[PDB]
Amino acid sequence: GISRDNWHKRRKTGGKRKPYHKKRKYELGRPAANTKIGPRRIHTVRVRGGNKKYRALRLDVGNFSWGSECCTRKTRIIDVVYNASNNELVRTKTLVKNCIVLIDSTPYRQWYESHYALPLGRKKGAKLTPEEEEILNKKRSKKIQKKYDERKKNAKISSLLEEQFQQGKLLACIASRPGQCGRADGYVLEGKELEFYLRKIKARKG
Amino acid sequence: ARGPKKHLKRVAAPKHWMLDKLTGVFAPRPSTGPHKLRECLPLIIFLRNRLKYALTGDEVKKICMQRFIKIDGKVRTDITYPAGFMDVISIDKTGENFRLIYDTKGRFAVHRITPEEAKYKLCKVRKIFVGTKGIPHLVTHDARTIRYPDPLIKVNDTIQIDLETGKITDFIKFDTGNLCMVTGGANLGRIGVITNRERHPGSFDVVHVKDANGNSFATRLSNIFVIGKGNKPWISLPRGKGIRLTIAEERDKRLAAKQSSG
Amino acid sequence: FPMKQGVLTHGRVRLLLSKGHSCYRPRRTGERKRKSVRGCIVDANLSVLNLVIVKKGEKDIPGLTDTTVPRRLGPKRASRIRKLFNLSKEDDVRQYVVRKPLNKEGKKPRTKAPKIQRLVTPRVLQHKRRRIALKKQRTKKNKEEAAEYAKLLAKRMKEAKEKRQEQIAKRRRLSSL
Amino acid sequence: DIQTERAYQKQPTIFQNKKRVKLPRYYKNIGLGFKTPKEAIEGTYIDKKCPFTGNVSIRGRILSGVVTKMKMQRTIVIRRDYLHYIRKYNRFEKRHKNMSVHLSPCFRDVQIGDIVTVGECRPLSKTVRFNVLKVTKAAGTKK
RNA sequence: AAGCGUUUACUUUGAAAAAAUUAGAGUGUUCAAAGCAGGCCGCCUGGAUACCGCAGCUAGGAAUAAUGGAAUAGGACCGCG
RNA sequence: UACCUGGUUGAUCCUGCCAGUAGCAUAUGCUUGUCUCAAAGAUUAAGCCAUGCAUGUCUAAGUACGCACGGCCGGUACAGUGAAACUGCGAAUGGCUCAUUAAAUCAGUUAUGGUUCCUUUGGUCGCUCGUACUUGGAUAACUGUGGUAAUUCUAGAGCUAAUACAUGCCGACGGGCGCUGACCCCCUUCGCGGGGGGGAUGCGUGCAUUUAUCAGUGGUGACUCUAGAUAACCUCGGGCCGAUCGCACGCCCGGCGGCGACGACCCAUUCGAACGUCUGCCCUAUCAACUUUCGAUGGUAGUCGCCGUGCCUACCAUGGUGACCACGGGUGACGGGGAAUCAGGGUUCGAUUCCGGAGAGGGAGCCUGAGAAACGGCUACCACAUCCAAGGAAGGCAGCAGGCG
RNA sequence: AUCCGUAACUUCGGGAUAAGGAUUGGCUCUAAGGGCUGGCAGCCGACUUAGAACUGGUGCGGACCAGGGGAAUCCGACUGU
Ligand SMILES: [Mg+2]
Ligand SMILES: [Mg+2]
Ligand SMILES: [Mg+2]
Ligand SMILES: [Mg+2]
Ligand SMILES: [Mg+2]
Ligand SMILES: [Mg+2]
Ligand SMILES: [Mg+2]
Ligand SMILES: [Mg+2]
Ligand SMILES: [Mg+2]
Ligand SMILES: [Mg+2]
Ligand SMILES: [Mg+2]
Ligand SMILES: [Mg+2]
Ligand SMILES: [Mg+2]
Ligand SMILES: [Mg+2]
Ligand SMILES: [Mg+2]
Ligand SMILES: [Mg+2]
Ligand SMILES: [Mg+2]
Ligand SMILES: [Mg+2]
Ligand SMILES: [Mg+2]
Ligand SMILES: [Mg+2]
Ligand SMILES: [Mg+2]
Repeated sequence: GISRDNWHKRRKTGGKRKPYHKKRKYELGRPAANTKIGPRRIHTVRVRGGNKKYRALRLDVGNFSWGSECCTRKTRIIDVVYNASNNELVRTKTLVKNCIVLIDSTPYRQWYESHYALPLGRKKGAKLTPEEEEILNKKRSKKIQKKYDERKKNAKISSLLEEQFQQGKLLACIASRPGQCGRADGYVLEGKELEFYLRKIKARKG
Repeated sequence: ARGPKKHLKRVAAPKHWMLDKLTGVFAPRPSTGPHKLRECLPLIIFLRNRLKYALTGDEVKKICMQRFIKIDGKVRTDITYPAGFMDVISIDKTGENFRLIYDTKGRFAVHRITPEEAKYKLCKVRKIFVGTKGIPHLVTHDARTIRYPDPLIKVNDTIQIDLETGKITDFIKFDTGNLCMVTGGANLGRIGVITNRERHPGSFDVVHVKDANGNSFATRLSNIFVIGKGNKPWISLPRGKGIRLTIAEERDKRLAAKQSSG
Repeated sequence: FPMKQGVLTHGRVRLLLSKGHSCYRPRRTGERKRKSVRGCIVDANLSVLNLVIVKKGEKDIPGLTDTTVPRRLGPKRASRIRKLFNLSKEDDVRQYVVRKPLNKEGKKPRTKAPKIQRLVTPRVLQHKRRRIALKKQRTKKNKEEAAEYAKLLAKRMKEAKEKRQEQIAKRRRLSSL
Repeated sequence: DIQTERAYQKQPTIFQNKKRVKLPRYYKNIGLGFKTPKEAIEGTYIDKKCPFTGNVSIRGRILSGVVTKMKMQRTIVIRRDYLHYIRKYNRFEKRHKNMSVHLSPCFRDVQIGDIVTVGECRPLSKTVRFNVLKVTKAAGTKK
């Protein structure tokens, strides 16, 4: 098949290596996974040593970490915006490692409303009619209102992150190798990372 | 080759087994186990070629399948079981306990011990591993994974295990002045006190060991095994006592004893 | 050449066949081999058709429905014997197992019974007690060795604290000197 | 300065987006008595193939050569000289082997003809299996 | 006792160096080529050792051949603000 | 044993080659009484093969309703051998040959802190908090209808088991650990305030994988090492947490008991395998420049791989080797330990029983399996070749003997 | 038209578009090649070049435009008349 080998190509000086053996089973490559966004389709592949590798082919959710507070959530991936390797992987939505994806901000919003009891996103004018978030924000005890007030001192959020929570989509970088283990885990971008990737997205848009 | 090797040639056999050339093309390939290929000596060679109890390998198979041979506290029914250094082979009907100690040469020696000595043995640890819940582990030379050890036991130390329970009793720490069995190389079989330790970053460390008769020699630590504190061992010693006197002195001790015997 | 289910032709088709496929027996473990079969659509290009009567009609054919052929073997699994004889979970299977008579010339008439598989015996009950007794022994070994290492580590910590106090006292002696 | 590529160039070890009320730089000791430079700690560059601030370990051999080419980026070509002995003609001969060695950007004052110390590591590319550990400057050339 | 004291080439020791082969210890295969056996009224023993180019590691030496120091003094040293 | 002689001339002294002289192989001729060892289709054809054999295997301990034998103590299943067959393991070892191959293989030295690893051995295997006195239905061997000219070709109908394929719980297990925290209690203050406790309900709470954050039990010359704390994920083409088997047979007032064998997540050990670091290979210049967007030399980010790597992909830089012989070509070259001749130096050979590599007519691709790009495994094309009813089937002796050339 | 490749011979300029191959349509994108004002920001104007995907009955310089080629012999060098 498609072999991974050092003998099939030239030397350092420029001469050709002549074949002293044929292709082996350890000198083996396989076709690419190239997983998409959709309903989950993971195929197992037996590899060297009797082990398994999980080829993802369509994959929608991923366990994304918000590193400033150390709180990861399983979140649906809806769009791929930036990829440093190939812009064809941006055009055809393909998840590899170090992709920039857009994800739903609702689990991090629910965690922030449960922990710091402050509004997040929430364009001014709207109120919740099922009233459940209002119940979760209100109804505090006297001694635990002190604890939420001490949490409120360290509840400062960045402006670009706050605008992304207001829009509803967060930028996340893929950290796990998706065609190998089958998961599409990663981390939400913050700070200079977020400024760099938003500058690259703005330069691509124009 | 397309996989692992299963045969062993008689020419490709190691020299300390002292197998002869004319009888067979193949050598008994040892099975996998607690010891390496060229460090152990198989049960078929220990039973047939050294003790001369059995004539053929079929007779060796009959002896090991009557459940007579008891290697270090468990009956092994394989003729090619790797019996390496500090292994205790027990035979119940003859009442014979044997401890596989090297001779003064490179070969192993037929070394008779008491049952009180056969109840325990000594093993050098190789590394300390931290298990899945913060549990210290010793890795010995014969692959014995003993957990919850004494934290003073370090990388290059030896432990006096018990055969009936598989636990440690005492330990020798690798210090200067202690005894030294040399387990491998050109000085295989030497016994002497440790006089110097030379550390090396990257390259492997070396130890200068002084013999009881004053023959100092350097040896890398990978083939070094301490057997006790000071000049007092914790095991029994074969004749020769790990000296390696010169070939002229060996000729003298042969010829004078032969002329005295007559 | 035999036919094959699910090929959707009427001619002859050569196919790779492996373990778990029709019209092929694997000789080596995982052996694949080309075999030549026919399409499943029934046409005049056939020697044999196999027919299985599902519903019995009005008339009685003397070749098939008249000659009644019994089972060759009887149920061996105890759960299948319970399903056959409508048995409960506590009643006996040993009395209601089906045994076969054997008779021929020269030999005496015999009656041979099958070995009932998956029957709850005191040997299986002893093994079931045995592995949980081994679980008990492992947990007791863990508790005793953990307590022994706790006492040993407490002793090592006390001696290390004594050594640290001796070192700090030596530092105080050097500072006073 | 830095981060002139497509992806965000960063050190994978340290986390740099923590809650505030200078980036914490990761470095390590290399071993074998080699002193780490001051610029590898002070500066704001990164390099994943640096033996001080990267994911590579020095193992086995520690060799030396002389620098003859600095046209490649983040790596240099060195030249080793040795005298091979033929047993028939009891003489020597000059043979050279020019290996490609990854040059970490902590060593900035690097010219040609400098006696450089290299160390064996994992293969970072097709021909590079060596990192630069310390750079001795050539004889003279103090200006 | 541990660590650092221009770098080598050169010389010596030690380790690591598969066995089979070469030199060679012992041994009446009736001798020898061979083999690792064998010998005594159960015991006594041997199955060594030398060499293994070249390259790599290590510790002594600094005679010989390279290699630099300080010369717009961006030099060491003992101290200071 | 560091060795010479004849031949140019009418005769002499030199250079100079030829011829003798003596070994090791290869063949051949003549002759041959004894005995111990002993190479042996390598040189040309890694050319083609008739025939027969070379990898199969059962223990008290995975399945026994084939009377194929066989015991009488039976009715509380199976006494005991055992054809065949399912399941597991081996078949990736050994043997043959040197075709290809010139920093390649291979030899010495190294590391995997850059990776896998069946078996064996030593560790783990009630750590998880939510019908078990044992769950489901197919199937081979057995019976019965056959198709073809023909295969180690197989189908349909009946049946019947698993340590084959799946599902899945009782127990440990009564309580702890982090968070939610209704609410309650105590002191002080005019009072908001401030300090210290207890606490219903619910959520998660074992090892393995993945991702992110914090601190720094045991180590290394050196980790982004092992371990610890938090947050979650958890692949339906699902990571383990026994729905196994055999021998002696006891104790307690139905429940507890041994010696083992077998099945496996993970960590070591062993057998290894594979990539790498440095050094080393015959002749040729009538081979002086070679490689290079069809990877050539590096960087960044990925795919894939067991892992490190232009191995591959996208974008960049124009780099890399060479008169110290690169590149190209030839080899009547597998490399080495080694063999012969030998003063001291060398020269020639090494296909050949030991180690490593490559291959099964020539390439290419894949299933199974820990391990193969395996050929006494398949799948296609080319060369060679068998039977045929002309629709079709079957092959790989550079294995052991042997046949042709 | 674009990308390869191009021999004998020679006056070294040529032969040469030698010879011999591949691609060409539509649609939807990506990248690269710039000015004015106050390594950065804002505002604007141009045609090209390269690459990818999808798709049509393999059809695509779809009409038009638009070299058949190679090896030799004789004569005249040639451009020209
Ligand atoms: Mg083989
Ligand atoms: Mg010489
Ligand atoms: Mg040798
Ligand atoms: Mg003349
Ligand atoms: Mg004459
Ligand atoms: Mg001659
Ligand atoms: Mg006679
Ligand atoms: Mg005779
Ligand atoms: Mg031949
Ligand atoms: Mg040949
Ligand atoms: Mg050739
Ligand atoms: Mg050849
Ligand atoms: Mg050879
Ligand atoms: Mg092969
Ligand atoms: Mg052939
Ligand atoms: Mg093959
Ligand atoms: Mg064959
Ligand atoms: Mg074979
Ligand atoms: Mg022409
Ligand atoms: Mg003419
Ligand atoms: Mg004219």
